[PDB]
Amino acid sequence: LVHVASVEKGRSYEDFQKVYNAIALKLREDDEYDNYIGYGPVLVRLAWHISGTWDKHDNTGGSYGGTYRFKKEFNDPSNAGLQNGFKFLEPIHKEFPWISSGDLFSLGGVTAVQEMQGPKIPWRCGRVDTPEDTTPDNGRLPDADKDAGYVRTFFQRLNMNDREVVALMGAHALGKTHLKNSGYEGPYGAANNVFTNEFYLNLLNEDWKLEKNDANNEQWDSKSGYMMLPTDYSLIQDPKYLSIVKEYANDQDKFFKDFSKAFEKLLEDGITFPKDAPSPFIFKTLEEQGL
Ligand code: HEM
Ligand SMILES: [Cl-]
Repeated sequence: LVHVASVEKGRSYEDFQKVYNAIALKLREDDEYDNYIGYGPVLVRLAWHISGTWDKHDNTGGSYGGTYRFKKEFNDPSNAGLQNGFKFLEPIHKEFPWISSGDLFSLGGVTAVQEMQGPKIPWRCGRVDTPEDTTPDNGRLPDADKDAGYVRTFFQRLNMNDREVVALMGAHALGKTHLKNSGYEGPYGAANNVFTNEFYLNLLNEDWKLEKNDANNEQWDSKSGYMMLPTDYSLIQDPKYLSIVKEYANDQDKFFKDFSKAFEKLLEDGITFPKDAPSPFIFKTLEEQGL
């Protein structure tokens, strides 16, 4: 299975900046979503979910084909709640119908991060929509009621090492859990929508209490009102993970650099970029364009 990246016919950087801008402006506008959290978080999650289906063994799944658009993927239980990000993007696609789905779903995540004050994430276009037959079966996304070994093992399917995993998990500083979606609840709410190394600090500084929730699942609850899933908590239980955690808790810059690299990698897994492909683009935020 090879997936070669094919630039949307005749588009350039400028073309893509526009899609970005549209997503950005819309994020700014629809600030009421989820109790005023905005769509930032959910978009980040969607980008990760259409990408985390990848299997480095046979090259199946991954962001390339925009298969989330099909029923099977779309109705994946692990995807509960993503439907809101999709609906957010809909009108956007309608405006720029030439962009492929995989490119749009992924760009939304990049836009989200950057507009949430995260680091710049270089991005490459060229994902091509593939047929319904290429939709991976459900079951490839990770479970949350596990530990460090599970996490480690899981992520290896995606080619990510310890550092990548930890860097990537720091996205958990964002948004919140919704009982109806996953069987988890909180935080008690706050929720944040600014991208910082807060996840790490919370993990190291709070006094976590293990509790069972209304859905009968365990979660770590803090007095201050925060929450952490078992997989999240596991980062402090594993010796190797813990020191990285500590490192990020101490240096937001390091965190940002590493997150950027891992996120792009995650979004590019399984794709083959021809030699003549354009380099990755770094989009300007609204603010940088005075918009
Ligand atoms: C072991 C790995 C992971 C597990 C099991 C997992 C699980 C979860 C769960 C259960 C939710 C809450 C769903 C809800 O009820 O709406 C969630 C929230 C979300 N996750 Fe993850 N996640 C992990 C990795 C990721 C990574 C790698 C990212 C992206 C880099 C991500 C970003 C998010 C974001 C931004 C939210 C907040 C969504 C919102 O506010 O609607 N998580 N994650
Ligand atoms: Cl997630």
